[PDB]
Amino acid sequence: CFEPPPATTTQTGFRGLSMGEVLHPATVKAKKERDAQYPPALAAVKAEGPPVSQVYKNVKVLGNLTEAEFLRTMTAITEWVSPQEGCTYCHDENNLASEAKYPYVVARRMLEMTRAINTNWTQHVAQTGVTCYTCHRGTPLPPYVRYLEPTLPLNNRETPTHVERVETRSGYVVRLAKYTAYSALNYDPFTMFLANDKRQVRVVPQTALPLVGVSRGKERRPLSDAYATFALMMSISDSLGTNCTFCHNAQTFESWGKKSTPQRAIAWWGIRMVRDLNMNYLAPLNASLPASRLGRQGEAPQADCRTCHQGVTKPLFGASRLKDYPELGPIK
Amino acid sequence: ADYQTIYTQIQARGPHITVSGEWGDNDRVGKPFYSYWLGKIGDAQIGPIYLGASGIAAFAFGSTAILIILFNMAAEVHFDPLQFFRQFFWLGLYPPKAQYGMGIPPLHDGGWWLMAGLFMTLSLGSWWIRVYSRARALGLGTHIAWNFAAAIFFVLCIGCIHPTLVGSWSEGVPFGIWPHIDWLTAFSIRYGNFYYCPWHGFSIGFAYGCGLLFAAHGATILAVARFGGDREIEQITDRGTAVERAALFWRWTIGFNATIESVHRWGWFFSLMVMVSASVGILLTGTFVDNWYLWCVKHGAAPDYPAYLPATPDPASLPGAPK
Amino acid sequence: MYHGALAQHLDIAQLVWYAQWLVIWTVVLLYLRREDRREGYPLVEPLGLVKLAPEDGQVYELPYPKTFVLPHGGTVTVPRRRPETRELKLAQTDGFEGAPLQPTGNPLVDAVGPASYAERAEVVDATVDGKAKIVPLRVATDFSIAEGDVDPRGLPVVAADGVEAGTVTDLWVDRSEHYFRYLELSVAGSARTALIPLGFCDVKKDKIVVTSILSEQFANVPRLQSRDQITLREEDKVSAYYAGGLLYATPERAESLL
Amino acid sequence: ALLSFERKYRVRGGTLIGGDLFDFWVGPYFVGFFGVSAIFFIFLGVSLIGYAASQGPTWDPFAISINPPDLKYGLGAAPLLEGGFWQAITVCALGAFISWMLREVEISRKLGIGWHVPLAFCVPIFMFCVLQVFRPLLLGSWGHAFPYGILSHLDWVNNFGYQYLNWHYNPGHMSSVSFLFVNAMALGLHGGLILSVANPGDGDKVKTAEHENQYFRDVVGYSIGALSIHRLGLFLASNIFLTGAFGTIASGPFWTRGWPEWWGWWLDIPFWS
Ligand code: BCB
Ligand code: BCB
Ligand code: BCB
Ligand SMILES: C/C=C1/c2cc3[nH]c4c(c3C)C(=O)[C@H](C(=O)OC)c4c3nc(cc4[nH]c(cc(n2)[C@@H]1C)c(C(C)=O)c4C)[C@@H](C)[C@@H]3CCC(=O)OC/C=C(/C)CCC[C@H](C)CCC[C@@H](C)CCCC(C)C
Ligand SMILES: C/C=C1/c2cc3[nH]c4c(c3C)C(=O)[C@H](C(=O)OC)c4c3nc(cc4[nH]c(cc(n2)[C@@H]1C)c(C(C)=O)c4C)[C@@H](C)[C@@H]3CCC(=O)OC/C=C(/C)CCC[C@H](C)CCC[C@H](C)CCCC(C)C
Ligand SMILES: CC(C)=CCC/C(C)=C/CC/C(C)=C/CC/C(C)=C/CC/C(C)=C/CC/C(C)=C/CC/C(C)=C/CC1=C(C)C(=O)c2ccccc2C1=O
Ligand code: HEM
Ligand code: HEM
Ligand code: HEM
Ligand code: HEM
Ligand SMILES: CC(C)=CCC/C(C)=C/C=C/C(C)=C/C=C/C(C)=C/C=C\C=C(C)\C=C\C=C(/C)CC/C=C(\C)CCCC(C)C
Ligand SMILES: COC1=C(OC)C(=O)C(C/C=C(\C)CCC=C(C)C)=C(C)C1=O
Ligand SMILES: CCCCCCCCCCCC[N+](C)(C)[O-]
Ligand SMILES: [Fe+2]
Repeated sequence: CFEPPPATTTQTGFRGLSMGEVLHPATVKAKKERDAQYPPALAAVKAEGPPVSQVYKNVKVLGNLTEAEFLRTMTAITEWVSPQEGCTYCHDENNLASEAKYPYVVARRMLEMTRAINTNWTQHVAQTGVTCYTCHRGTPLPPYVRYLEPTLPLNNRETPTHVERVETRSGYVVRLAKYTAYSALNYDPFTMFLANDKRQVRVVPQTALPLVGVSRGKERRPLSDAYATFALMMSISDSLGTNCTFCHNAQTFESWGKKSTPQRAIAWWGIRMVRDLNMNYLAPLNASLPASRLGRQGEAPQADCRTCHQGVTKPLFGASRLKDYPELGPIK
Repeated sequence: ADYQTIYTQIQARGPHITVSGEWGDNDRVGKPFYSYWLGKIGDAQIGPIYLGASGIAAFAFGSTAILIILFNMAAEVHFDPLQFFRQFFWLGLYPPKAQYGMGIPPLHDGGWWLMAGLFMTLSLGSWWIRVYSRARALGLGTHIAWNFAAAIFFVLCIGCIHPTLVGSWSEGVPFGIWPHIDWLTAFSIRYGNFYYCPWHGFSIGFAYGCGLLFAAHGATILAVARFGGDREIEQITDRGTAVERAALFWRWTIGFNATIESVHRWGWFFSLMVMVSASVGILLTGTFVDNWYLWCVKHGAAPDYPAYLPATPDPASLPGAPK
Repeated sequence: MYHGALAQHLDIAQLVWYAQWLVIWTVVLLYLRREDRREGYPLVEPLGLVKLAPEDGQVYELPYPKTFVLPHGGTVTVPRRRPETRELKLAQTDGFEGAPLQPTGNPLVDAVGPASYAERAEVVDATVDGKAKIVPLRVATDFSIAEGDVDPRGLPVVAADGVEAGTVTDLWVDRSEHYFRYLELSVAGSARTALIPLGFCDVKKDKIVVTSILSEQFANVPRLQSRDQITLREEDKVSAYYAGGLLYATPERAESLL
Repeated sequence: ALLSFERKYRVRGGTLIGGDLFDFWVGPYFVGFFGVSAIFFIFLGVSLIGYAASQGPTWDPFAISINPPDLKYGLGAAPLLEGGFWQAITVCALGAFISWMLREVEISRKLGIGWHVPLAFCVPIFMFCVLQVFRPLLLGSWGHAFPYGILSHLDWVNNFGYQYLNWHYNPGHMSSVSFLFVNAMALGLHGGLILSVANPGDGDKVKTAEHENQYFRDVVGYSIGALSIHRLGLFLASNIFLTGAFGTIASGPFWTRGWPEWWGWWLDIPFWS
C-alpha cells in the first residue's frame, strides 16, 4: 500500500504553489503500453473509382468515399470495434446491405457521432480527434461506460464480485466510492452532471458578500451541491489520472484567468461534449440495443470522461489517426 | 538524565484516597484497581467513577444519538454485517440533501440526522452540567466548564446555528468518519476557501499555539521535575526554585516570562480561543460573507501570482458558448 | 443588495476583524502580561545617589494583589515584597549588569547558581487533611513499593566518581500523589542520612547510580530539622544541592563542553 | 532589570562553546555563542527578505511572497529573483532555528535543569526540515518547498493537499490532526484544572492535589496525575509533527494517487470485496 520513488512531477502553476502532476513512472508506463495497442493506420488507398453511394445499396454516411477507401474504413472499423468478431459482427454473411444485426444500425449512429465529435467538438478533441478505437479499445462494448447507477468494476472487461453487482444493495456505497476516487461522497456525479445538462456544476458565489434574495432559506442551493460538485471533480481527476492542480489553483477554484490552466477550459468543453454525446447519441440508442445491454432503468450505456481518457489526461497519450481517416472528421 | 520524566522507576501503592464532594459521594460506583504498566507513565489507579444524574442523562442521550446513527449506517449497507464493518468509514447519516430551508426534513432525508443531532446536543449539555457540577461539588473553580462550553458552542455552530442563520439544514455536518470530513471540503468550497477566512486563521493560530504552549509548558515542567515543578498548586501559593528556574529559562530565552499560575491562564486562554475564534468564523460565514477569498480580494488581502501556463478565459463567458 | 454590507465600503466581517484583534491584545497585554507579573516584580536594579520614588511604569505593569487563602489556614497575597534576604557568596566578574556572577566560596553549600534554592515556607507540605505530604515509608506504613519494581532499600548508591557513597535506607512517598519523590540513604563514613530526589537517581537492580554529584559531596547535602518530616524549603535545599552538582560537581562541569 | 529572585541564578558557566566569551546577558536575554549566531542569521535572513521583497511587486505584508524556484532548477542553485532568495533565506531560517535551540541548551545548563524544552523545540525544527528540505530532496527539486508568505504559504498548503484529491484521507494527516485537537483540548483541561484549584472563587480555600485527581476520576473515572499530564502534553504536542511528518513525506515520494484511494488496501481486501 505504498508506491516506491522516484515520482515524476510536472509544474502547472507559479513556482511555489505546489501545482502540477504527480505521476508514478510504472503506472504511466503501464498505461502508455496499454494505449500503444492502438492499431496503426491502414495504408492509404488510391481514390480511383466512383462514389460508393452509386456502388453499394445501403450506404447512408460514407457515400462520398470511393469503394477502396470505403472498404479501408470498414476494415479499420472492424479492427477498432470487433477485431475478434470480424465483419460478420455487423453484417449478414450473405447481405452486406442488410441491417438485420443491431450492431449495423448502432455502427451507423456511431459513425455520425464520431464525425460529429471530430467536427463540432474540436474545441475539446482538437486536431487529435477520436476514432472508434478511443472508446471501444478493441471490443464492441467499450470497457468504460456508465449506466444511471454506479457499476463495478469500472472496466466492464473484468468480472464483478457478488457485492459489486448492482443487484447487491449492500454494495452501493462501494460502487459509488470507486466512481469518485474512493471518497465517501454520497453523490453520483455522472447522472447528476454528465447524463444531461439539467444541473449547474458551479457552486461558489462570485461575490464577496451574500447577495440578498438568493442567500436565505429555500432561495439558496443546498450544501449538497457543493458535495456533488466535489464528487464530479474527484471522478474527473481520476478519469484523467490527475489531480485538481492540473486545472485549478486551489487558492480559488471558481476563478479563471491566471487561476486556471488551459486544460480546465478544455475540460469545460469536455463536459459539454459528453452531455451532447450522451443526450443525443448514446442515450437514444437504448431503442436499438438488445435489452441485454440496457441497465435496470432501460438506459443504454453512456459515456463520461473515462470512456475516452481511461486514466490519461490525453486519450491514448495524444495518439491520432485523424489525418489517416478523414471520413471520421472533421467534416467540411 | 532525570528518568523520572520518562516513566516512574519505582511505583508506589497506598490506601485509595477520596475527597468528599458537597454531594454525590454515594454516587461514586466502582472498585479502584491498579495497573502496573499504566502506572509507569501515569497514575496506576483506575476508577472509581462518579455517576450522578447528569452523567446518566448524558449516556442516555448520547446512546440514543449513536443508535440512530448506526442504524442508519447499517441501513446503508442493507444490514449486511460484513459490508457494514468493511464500509464503516464511508458510512454516515447525512443532513437533508434537498432544500427544505428550515422546514423539518423527511426522516429519510435529514429527519434522522436532525434527531441524532438533537440527542447528541442534549448529551453534550448533560455532560457539561457534569463537568460543571463536579467542579462546584469538589469546591473548585468552573474554569474547565467554560473552556468546554466554548467547544460545545462551536459544535452547535457548525451543527445548527449556522444552518439556522442561513436557514438551511443541508448545511449541517453529517455523522460519519469520512462523511463528516467530506463536509469540511464541501463547506470550504462553498464559502470560497476557508484559508481566507480570518477566523479560520485565528483558530489555527491558537491551535498551533496550543501545540507550542503544551510542548513548551510540558517540557518546562519535566525540565524542573527534579525540583517539584509538577506540584504546580503549591508552586503558585509558594514560589519555589522550580518555577523560579522555569521562569528564568524563558525570560533569558525570549526576553519575558510568566508565572507558574499565569502560564496555565495563557494555555487556558489559547485553548478557549481556538473554539471561540472558529465559532465567530462560522457565525460570520454564509451570514455576512459568501466567499472568503473574494472577501479578501475586496479588502486587498489575497496574494496574486503570475500565470505559469497561459491565463485562461472562462469558456462560459466567451461569445457563442454552450450553457 | 448584500447581507453584511454596511456604509462606507465596509462590512460586518471587517468590523469583527478589528474587534477580534482588539479583544486579543486587550486580554494579552492588559490581563495576561499583568498576571505574568505576580512574581519577581517589581524588578530590581542598583541605586546610588538619589532615586527614591514609586516609578510610574512599575505601578502600571502590576495587577491588583490577589490573595490565596491556604487550605490549611493562612493566606498568601501576590504579588508582594519578597526580596532575597540571604547573603549570596557571589561576586561580579566584570562591568555591566549583563555580566555573570561568580561563586566566591563553595556553590553547593553557598546555594548559588544551579544550587540556588527558593526561600519557600519553612513548613511541611500537608495532605488534603493536615498529614505530612512527603514522608519516609518507615512512617508511611500503608504505602508500599509496587510488586515488580525495585526496592532500593539496602541497595548501595554509587556516585559520579564511581564509588559507593551509602545505602538506601528508605523511600519518601507523596501521600497525596502516591509517588516516590526522594530516596533516603545512609552516608557512608559520616553517620547521618541524606535525601536525594528520585529524579537524580538511576534506579538499577543492584545499585542506584547518581551522576549529579561526587561521593564526597554527599556529606554536605543539606540536613532536615526532623527525620520523618520535610519542609518545602528543605525540599528546595535538597533538590537544589544535586542540581548545582550538574554544573559544579567538578571543575569541568562548568566549562564549555564542545 | 532583574526579577527579585533572579540575582542568585545569574552565574557563569553552562555554555557549549566560547566559554566566558559570550556568557553574559543583554537585558533579560542570555546571549551565549548561539544567541550571537542566532542574531547573525536573523539579521541575514530579515535582510534578504527585505531586498527580495523590494525586488517584488507589492509591500502589503499579506501579499508579499518569496518563492522557491521552478521545478526545472532541480536541486541546484537558482537566480536570486527566481528562487535563490528563497534558498538563502531557508538556510538562514535553519541557522536561526538551530542556533535558537542550542542557545536554549546553554540556558538550561546554566540553570541546572533538563534540556527537555530545546529537545521539544527540535520537533518543529524537524518538521520544517521535512517540508522544506527532505520532501524536496526526495522529489528532486527545491521547487516543491513552500513559499515564505503570510498568505502565500496557505496557498501552497492548499494546492499540496489537493494534489491528492483529498488530503483529509491521508493517514499521517488523520493521525496529526487528531493530536492537534487532543493536545488543544488537553491544554484547556490542564490549564483549566490548575486554575480551578488555585482559584475556587469567593473566599474558598486553595485546593489540593487530592482534589485534582478526585475531579477527573469523578468525571472520566481516571486521573493521569500531575507530572504525568505534563509528560502527556509534551507527548501529544510533539506527535502532531512526529506522526504528521510521515503523511507529508509519504505524499509524492511514496504515494502518487489520491489519499482516499490509499484506503483501498482495506476496502479491497478480497474476502469482503
Ligand atoms: C504544513 C502546513 C503549514 C502551515 C499552515 C498554516 C495554516 C493553515 C495557517 C497558518 C497560519 C500561520 N502561519 Mg503557517 N507558518 C508560519 C507562520 C504562520 C503565521 C503567519 C500564522 C499563525 C501561526 C501561529 O499562530 O503559530 C502558533 C503561535 C505563535 C504565538 C507563533 C508566533 C507568532 C505568530 C502569530 C507569527 C510568527 C510568524 C511571523 C508572521 C513571521 C515573521 C518573519 C520575520 C520576523 C522574518 C511559519 C513561521 C512557518 C514555518 C517557520 O515553517 C509556517 C509553516 C507552515 N504553516 C506550514 C507550511 N499556517 C494561520 C494564518 O493565519 O495564515 C496567515 C493559518 O491559517
Ligand atoms: C478543505 C477544507 C479545509 C478546512 C475546513 C475547515 C472548516 C469547514 C472549519 C475548519 C475549522 C478549523 N480548522 Mg480548517 N484547517 C486547520 C485547522 C482548523 C481548526 C483550528 C479549526 C477548528 C477547530 C477544531 O479544533 O475543530 C475540532 C474541534 C471540535 C469539532 C470540537 C468538538 C467539541 C465537542 C464538545 C466534542 C464532543 C465529543 C462527543 C461527545 C462524541 C459524541 C458522539 C455522538 C454520536 C453522540 C489547519 C491547521 C489547516 C491546514 C494546516 O491546512 C486547515 C485547513 C482547512 N480547513 C482546509 C482549507 N476548517 C473550523 C473553523 O475554524 O472555521 C472558522 C471550521 O468550521
Ligand atoms: C486542502 C489542503 C489541506 C491540508 C493540507 C495539509 C498539508 C499539505 C499538510 C498539512 C499538515 C497538517 N495539517 Mg492539514 N489540516 C489540519 C491540521 C494539520 C496539522 C496537524 C498538520 C501540521 C503540519 C505543520 O503545520 O507543519 C508546519 C509547522 C511548522 C513547520 C512550524 C515551524 C516553526 C519554526 C520551527 C520556527 C518559526 C519561528 C518564527 C519564524 C519566529 C517568529 C519570531 C517572532 C514571533 C518574535 C486540520 C486540523 C485540518 C482541518 C480541520 O480540516 C486540516 C485540513 C487540511 N490540511 C486541508 C484538507 N495539512 C502537514 C502534515 O502534517 O501532513 C499530514 C502537511 O504537510
Ligand atoms: C480547544 C478545546 C477543545 C476541547 C475542550 C474540551 N473538551 C472536553 C472538555 C473540554 C474543556 C471537558 O471538560 C469534557 C471532558 O469531559 O474532558 C475530560 C470534554 C470532552 N471532549 C470530548 C471529545 C472531543 N473533544 C474534542 C475537541 C475539543 N475539546 C477542542 C479541541 C473532540 C474533537 C477534536 O473532535 C472530541 C472527539 C469528550 C471525551 C469529553 C466529553 C464529551 C461528552 O460530552 O460526552 C458525551 C457522552 C457520552 C456518554 C457518549 C455516549 C455513548 C457512549 C460512548 C457509549 C457507546 C455507545 C453504546 C453504549 C451503544 C450500545 C449499548 C446500548 C446499551 C445503548
Ligand atoms: C509540536 C510542537 C510545536 C512547537 C514547539 C515549540 N516551539 C517553540 C518552542 C517549542 C518547544 C520553543 O522553545 C521556542 C520558543 O522560544 O517559544 C517561546 C519555540 C518557538 N516557536 C515559534 C513559532 C512557531 N512554532 C510553531 C509550531 C510549533 N512549535 C509546534 C506546534 C509555529 C507554527 C504552528 O507554525 C510557529 C509560527 C517561535 C515563537 C519560537 C522561537 C523560534 C525561533 O526560531 O527563534 C529564532 C528567532 C527568530 C527571531 C526568527 C528568525 C527569522 C528567519 C531568519 C527569517 C524568516 C524565515 C521564515 C521561514 C519565513 C516565514 C514566512 C511565512 C511562513 C510567515
Ligand atoms: C537586544 C539583542 C537583540 C541582543 C542579542 C542577544 C539575543 C540573542 C536576543 C534574543 C532576541 C530575540 C530574537 C527575541 C525574540 C523573542 C521571541 C522568540 C519571542 C516569541 C514570543 C512568543 C510569540 C511566544 C509564544 C509562546 C507564548 C504565547 C508565550 C506566553 C507565555 C510564556 C511567557 C511562556 C513560557 C513559560 C512556560 C512555557 C512555562 O511553562 C512556565 C512555567 C513556569 C514559569 C514560567 C513559565 C513560562 O514563562
Ligand atoms: C470487415 C472488414 C467488413 C467489411 C469487408 C464490410 C463491408 C461493407 C460493405 C460492402 C458495405 C456496403 C453494403 C451496402 O450495399 O450497403 C458496408 C456497410 C456498412 N458497414 Fe461494413 N463491413 C465490415 C465490417 C463492419 C463492421 C464490424 C461493422 C459494424 C461495427 C460495419 C458496419 C457497417 C455500416 C454501419 C455500414 C453502413 C455505412 C453507411 O455509410 O451507412 N461493417 N460494410
Ligand atoms: C466509430 C465510427 C465507431 C464505431 C464503428 C462504433 C460502433 C459501435 C457498435 C457497433 C456498438 C454496439 C455494441 C453492442 O453490440 O452492444 C457501439 C456501442 C457503443 N459505442 Fe461505439 N462505435 C464507434 C465510436 C464510438 C466512440 C467514439 C465512442 C465513445 C465516445 C463510442 C461509444 C459507444 C458506447 C458507449 C456504446 C453503447 C454501449 C454498447 O452498445 O456497447 N463509440 N459502438
Ligand atoms: C480535484 C478534486 C478538484 C477540485 C477540488 C475541483 C473543484 C472545483 C470546484 C469547487 C468547481 C466549481 C467552482 C465554481 O463554482 O465555479 C470546479 C469547476 C470546474 N472544474 Fe474542478 N476541481 C478539481 C479538479 C479538476 C480538474 C482535474 C479539472 C480539469 C481537467 C477540472 C475542471 C473544472 C471545470 C471545467 C470546471 C467548471 C465546469 C463547468 O461546468 O462550469 N477540475 N472545480
Ligand atoms: C469529461 C467531462 C472529460 C474531461 C474532464 C476531459 C478533459 C480533457 C482535458 C483536460 C484535455 C486536455 C488534455 C491536455 O493535456 O491538454 C482533454 C483532451 C482530450 N479529450 Fe477529454 N475530457 C473529457 C471527456 C472526453 C471524452 C468523452 C472524449 C472522447 C469522446 C475525450 C477526448 C479527448 C481528446 C481526443 C483529447 C485530445 C486533445 C489533445 O490535446 O490531444 N475527452 N480532455
Ligand atoms: C430542536 C429541533 C427541532 C431540532 C434539533 C436542533 C439541534 C440543536 C440540532 C443539532 C445538530 C448538531 C449539533 C449536529 C452536529 C453534528 C456533528 C458535529 C457531527 C460530527 C461528527 C460525527 C462523527 C465523527 C461520528 C460518526 C460515527 C459514529 C456514529 C460511530 C460512533 C463513534 C465511534 C465508534 C468512534 C469513537 C472514536 C473514539 C472517541 C473512541
Ligand atoms: C495536574 O494536572 C492534571 C492532572 O493531574 C492530577 C490530571 O489527572 C488530568 C486529567 C487527565 C486524564 C483523565 C487523562 C488524560 C486525558 C485526555 C483526554 C488525553 C489533567 C487534565 C491535568 O491537567
Ligand atoms: C495569530 C493568533 C494569535 C496570536 C497571539 C500571540 C500572543 C503573543 C504574546 C506576545 C507578548 C509580548 N510582550 C511580552 C512584548 O508583551
Ligand atoms: Fe501545568
